[PDB]
Amino acid sequence: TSHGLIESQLSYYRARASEYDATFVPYMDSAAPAALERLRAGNIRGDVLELASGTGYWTRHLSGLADRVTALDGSAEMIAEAGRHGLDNVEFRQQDLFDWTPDRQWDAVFFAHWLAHVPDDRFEAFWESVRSAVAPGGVVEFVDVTDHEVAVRRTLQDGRSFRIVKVFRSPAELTERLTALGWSCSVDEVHPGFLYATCRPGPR
Ligand SMILES: Nc1ncnc2c1ncn2[C@@H]1O[C@H](CSCC[C@H](N)C(=O)O)[C@@H](O)[C@H]1O
Repeated sequence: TSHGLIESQLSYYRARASEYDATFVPYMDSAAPAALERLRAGNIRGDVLELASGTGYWTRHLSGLADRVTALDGSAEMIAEAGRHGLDNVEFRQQDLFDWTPDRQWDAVFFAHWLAHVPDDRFEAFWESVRSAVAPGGVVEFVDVTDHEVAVRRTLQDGRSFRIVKVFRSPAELTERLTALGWSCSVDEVHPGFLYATCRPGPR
């Protein structure tokens, strides 16, 4: 995967930030209760890190569960949108997640719809950075879509064209891959098409 692809994908979300919620909210509505049940199940506690926080759809929920949230997104436009929620215990930071190495640790790491934007060749390095971010006894949870070209082309009507990574991975694929990377995982289809995963890092 090229930097061109990574930048294109990020640029798409920079362009979409102001209209993101109008699309995302009704998209997520049916699966939201099942996802929120797992989110509130007791692992999102203490100091929480969110990756690819977007408009703060999940950040709003994390803020209510955590003592403090650090929320990272590559788009300043997204961070600006996320500020609308007025969450007092959240620090937003602009960060390209493909350049990211943490300099502290958190009790829980959460991301929604992020992993499917991570191509196979960047998967291991991403999980190495996540591993470093997890405090002793910490946990990683995530939401994504299952599957039952690495990227899709999306062209806006003005002509802007983007490539966006779309690698939906099954519960079996995710469990197998994360096992291979030294994690223990439970990945469950909480609503048709939608997965919730809980992951614990092994000794290495
Ligand atoms: N290279 C990159 N580094 C950090 N964030 C990136 C990125 N490429 C895309 N993103 C962010 O990934 C998010 C994808 S959409 C998912 C947003 C949110 N988690 C939700 O579920 O609603 C966008 O907010 C986009 O800005």
